Formats: sequence, C-alpha cells, structure tokens
Amino acid sequence: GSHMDASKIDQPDLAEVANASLDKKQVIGRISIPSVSLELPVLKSSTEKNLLSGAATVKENQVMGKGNYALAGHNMSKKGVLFSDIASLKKGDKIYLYDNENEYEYAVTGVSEVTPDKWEVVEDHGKDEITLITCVSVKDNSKRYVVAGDLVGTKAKK
Repeated sequence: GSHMDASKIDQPDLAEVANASLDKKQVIGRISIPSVSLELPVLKSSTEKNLLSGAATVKENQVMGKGNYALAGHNMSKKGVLFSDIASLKKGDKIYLYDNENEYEYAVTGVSEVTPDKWEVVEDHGKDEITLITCVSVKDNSKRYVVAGDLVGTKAKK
C-alpha cells in the first residue's frame, strides 16, 4: 500500500481534532452504525485532516453497493470517537450507509484482527461487501481490529 507512510496519522491530540475544520464540500455520503450510536459523513478525500471529523474512504474510485467498500476511522480507543468501538460490532449488526441519494443496508458477517500488511481485507473481492478499518492503532508493530459485513439491501434516501 504505497509507502505505507500514508496512514502516518498517529493518534493526534484532541486539540488538533477539535480545532481541525471540516469541508462539508468533501461529503459524498454518510455512515450510520446504531450498534455504537455512531453517525458520521463519508469523505471521499482520505486525508489526515479529513479523518479528524469523520470516516474517510480508503480508495478513490470506490462505489457504495459495488465491490468492497473500505472505510477508515480513528482507533483512539475512546467511546464516542470515530471508529472507537468497531470491535464491538457483533455478527448480524445493522450498518446503514448513504451514497449519492441512496441508503444501503449492510450487515456484519464477522469481526477479526489482521496485520496492516494484509490489505486483502480492504481490497475488492468481487461482491457487494463492506470493510471497516483504522489508519493507526495502538502501535505500528501492534495489530488492529477490522469488521467485515455483507450487503443485505438498498433503498433511496427519502
């Protein structure tokens, strides 16, 4: 994955996150996860700054409802923060994702921990699947928590 130095976000201080501004102009969808009571905007531009206010997509030419939709968030390990409790998601957990003007119903199929070099979990397999991960967790050497889910349905955003 490039120079692997892309995810060099490093658990930033709340001061940087609190002061960090968000360009709603970079919003292309939304992510809702009742399981943790998490509601956030989906930012296409994956930047260290953008990740401070919401969940950013990992790839560029990603499409909701098509292929493996990879979403990256913070692992600050603090309930209430972004992706701060993804490993709490149980199999069959309802994940509501929003696209252009569409609402996608995603269900968790299984949670697991994989090294950061195993991007196969974030890469497209050949179906409508969803993958939730984090830019950085604990330590580089340490591992990370990843949640995988499958597409259960789709509808229009009101």
